[PDB]
Amino acid sequence: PREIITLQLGQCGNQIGFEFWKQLCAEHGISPEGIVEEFATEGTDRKDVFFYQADDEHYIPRAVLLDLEPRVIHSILNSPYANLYNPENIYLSEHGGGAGNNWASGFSQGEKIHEDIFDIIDREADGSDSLEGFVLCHSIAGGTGSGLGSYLLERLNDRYPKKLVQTYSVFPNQDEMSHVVVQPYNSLLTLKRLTQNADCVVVLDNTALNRIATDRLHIQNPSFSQINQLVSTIMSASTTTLRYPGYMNNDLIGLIASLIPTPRLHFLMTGYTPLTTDQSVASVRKTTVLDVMRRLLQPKNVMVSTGRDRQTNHCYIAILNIIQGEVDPTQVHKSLQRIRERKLANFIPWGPASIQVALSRKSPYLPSAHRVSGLMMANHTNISSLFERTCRQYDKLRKREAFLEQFRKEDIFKDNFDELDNSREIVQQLIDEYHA
Amino acid sequence: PREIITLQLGQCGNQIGFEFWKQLCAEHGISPEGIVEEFATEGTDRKDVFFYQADDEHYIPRAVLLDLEPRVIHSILNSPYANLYNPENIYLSEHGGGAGNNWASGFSQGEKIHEDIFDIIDREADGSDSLEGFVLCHSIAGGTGSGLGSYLLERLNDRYPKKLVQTYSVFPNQDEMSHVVVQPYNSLLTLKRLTQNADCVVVLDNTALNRIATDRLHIQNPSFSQINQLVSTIMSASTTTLRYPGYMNNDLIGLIASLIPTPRLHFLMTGYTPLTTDQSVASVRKTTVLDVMRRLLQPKNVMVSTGRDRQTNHCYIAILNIIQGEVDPTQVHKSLQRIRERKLANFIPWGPASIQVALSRKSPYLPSAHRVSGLMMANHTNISSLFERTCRQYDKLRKREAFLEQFRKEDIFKDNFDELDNSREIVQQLIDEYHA
Amino acid sequence: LDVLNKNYNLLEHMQAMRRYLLLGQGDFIRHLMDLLKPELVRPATTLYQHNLTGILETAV
Amino acid sequence: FILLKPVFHCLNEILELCHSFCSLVSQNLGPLDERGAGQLDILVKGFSCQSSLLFRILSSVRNHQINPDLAQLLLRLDYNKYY
Repeated sequence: PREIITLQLGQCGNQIGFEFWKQLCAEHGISPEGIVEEFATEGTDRKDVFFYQADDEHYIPRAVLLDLEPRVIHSILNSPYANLYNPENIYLSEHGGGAGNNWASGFSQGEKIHEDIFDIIDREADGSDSLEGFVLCHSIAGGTGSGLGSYLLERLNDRYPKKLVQTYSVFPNQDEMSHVVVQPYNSLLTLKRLTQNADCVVVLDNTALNRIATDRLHIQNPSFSQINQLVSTIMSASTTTLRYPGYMNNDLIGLIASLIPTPRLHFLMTGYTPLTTDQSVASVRKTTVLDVMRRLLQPKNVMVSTGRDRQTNHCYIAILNIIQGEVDPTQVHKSLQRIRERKLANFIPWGPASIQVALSRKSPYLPSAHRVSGLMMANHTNISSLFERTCRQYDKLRKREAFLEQFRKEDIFKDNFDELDNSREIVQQLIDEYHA
Repeated sequence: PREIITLQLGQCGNQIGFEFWKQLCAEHGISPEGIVEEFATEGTDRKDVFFYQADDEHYIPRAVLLDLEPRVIHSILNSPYANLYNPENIYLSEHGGGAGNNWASGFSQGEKIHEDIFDIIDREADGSDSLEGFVLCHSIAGGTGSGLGSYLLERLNDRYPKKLVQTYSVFPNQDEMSHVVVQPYNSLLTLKRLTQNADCVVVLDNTALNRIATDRLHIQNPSFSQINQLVSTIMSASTTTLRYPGYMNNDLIGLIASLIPTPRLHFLMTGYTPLTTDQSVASVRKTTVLDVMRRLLQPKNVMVSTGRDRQTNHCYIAILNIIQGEVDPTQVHKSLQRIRERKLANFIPWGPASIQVALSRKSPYLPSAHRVSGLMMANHTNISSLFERTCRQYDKLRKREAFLEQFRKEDIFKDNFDELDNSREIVQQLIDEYHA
Repeated sequence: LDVLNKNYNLLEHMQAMRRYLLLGQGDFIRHLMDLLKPELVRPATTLYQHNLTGILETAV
Repeated sequence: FILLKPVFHCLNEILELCHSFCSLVSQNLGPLDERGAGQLDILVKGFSCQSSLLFRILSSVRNHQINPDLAQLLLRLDYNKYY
């Protein structure tokens, strides 16, 4: 019916998808090894849209996880949520990889394991006779997720041409350049494949993570154990129309169709306010829907590093405001009434704009059926500031003679560096041209 | 009444029929040396249709087992199920054979033991005054089952002309050609006798066995001890209308009459889904009949190596879908309602098609009266892909000068190789011509 | 109002008709309308009804 | 019983007309005889006298104010016939 195959790949893409499947059992009322609660069918009306359909009421995840590093998968099998995963769909015990840290490693390893990489991931494709598409849950940081992920964006474009492609890709961190220095090279090589060899992306910045991780979360030493908490909730938040019973844009080709203006303009800004557990003691007094979307357009919950004074000459075109759970829908048109009076979104002068709001009932659970949740999927034309940030860090590195002799020994014979530079400037010029 | 004599023959045909008789005692509620349970007559309403009729409530099997190799029969008498077999119907102790590995060995040994091979197997023929027919439970692999089995397909065609002939023959393995190399020669010589000297066959591929033997069975080293488990269940599944009390097509000349379009087009595709023991813990919640036949026409349970992209120009003509045991027959017409909406079977444009469904109650046993079972007997015109596979491996071997001097020393004086080639192409041309 | 709740579920059918005629829950109708389109593209014949009854039954 | 006069007369006319297909085939080497094809020519009319009379009831099944259990069964064999 609407079966999606997630493509978890890389050192960071496997960990953000590990707790994504772990989030799904707590809201479906199911255990990874059994069914102890009856809340799975009376409370939740649809479960076989991301999981594989049941053979013994055991909803297998439709997931594949490949990585060169064996460290990310050795921290999985000792956890009690790995018995839900199957040891025959992806790998058996003692799976390995390369050495290995290179963008050209996984780019060259795709055609030597070409027979095996297109054998076991295609067995899940013909399980349903109407496949939705493929989401590449991969990473941009490092050479593991960026090297091999650029290969599958090409060969799955023609072997599966009538399928939706859209990824939840995480952006790397640009604070210092000591541990990694190959960061401007492997990022722009995948970013070219994300626009012409891929339809849509969902950007997730790393410098904007610790802006939120010290905002309300109150940590002193930033660890990697907090990167899975902001990411796994908004992943399950994006499929609330798709997993839980909704009516309009209840498919993944429903939501993405109403937000993309044009190809190579698909970078969607994400926002998510409620992350604090001591808000729970004051939501008993009928906290309404009239105050939760006034702060979405206000740049506080954003996960995109952008300029603060660059929003006057940029214009919103498509903005999504997803409320979940208890909505009190007699005032949801009242919340959309107050949008035109502030004009917090700059509107495009050539065409109409749209503020789309939708709702779906959440899990039968006490932290879910009590507190209001707001998921934002914006589309603003100030996203070229990240593309100006990555390009200015790209041409400055090529004048310092950095990784021009250390990178072209394997499988690179011609200069494909300006092939990425002009196509990035094509994106940056067509964005500002789009508001005439 | 409806007595069938099974002709178990060869190295592989004797082992697949050994556990076929061993399967029948566990479902009849009987022991091979005694009668300890009263479930044989109150639960099962008919038992004397494959067994010989009782003299002391000892249901003798109507079976004969000849082979050149004494190794297959020396692994029988130490098992406690051999006392049900008789040491006077076939052979006494210390029976032997040839040396021996040749198709021309058993083809020449049929007329030197011609007096003894038509003496003791005819004593079981006049036990019932209305004989059903003969099933040749023989093999195609090797020269033992293929050499002698081609002789009895000729001399039993005129000595018993009014009897049904139909075989459950197993196809050999075509993975490498090191241990055996005589595989294209002895297979096509028997395949000519299976079309004009035989009415119907039931094909059983070997390369499709290990496709299923690693699908859900989870083995690492493929042994011969697993080849008897997929075969013995579908043999007893095919006679559920014949052994257990049914109404329509309750004879072996009932089932085969409603599926064969024409002579030399009789190769029936087989399918059987339920082979897993941990499905038992979730069949307690009324698992229905509406989901078990949606996966039969879906090419997952098939035992025939065929092309995946060759089903659009080929058309189904006859498809059998046998449900067993608990059926819940108030929704069995509901399962056949959903067949026309998908059109998963391509229908012939010249004439009508037929989806025949039938039911019979299973054995009074706990793994049998709880779990739904689906037996498929298809007939699709993509079966020429195996005939194109065997013929392309046949003419390529004759240009390499392989077994043209090593095969014509004994009892072969003329070239009968193109006598098998044209008759095989007659089958392959009349199949594609059959849909006008 | 108690005899319907024990036997007939009268106002439960008030909610159940909203999921099909008012199209409350879309997954019942979208998995319908996906399969239902290869039949609606051709003109209707006298052979129309017999596969429409179980293109419903594979959708439900 | 499906219908009193026509369908029971249509159904017993089916079983009579294939009963002479028994007694036609039952000769020694049937399809090579002149009487094998001569007796046949009446039966190739009477077999399509029965499918077309089965076709006449299906128009009374579609244009329907008669009986639902009559219509559900006779169409069930009919999509098992025409498909």
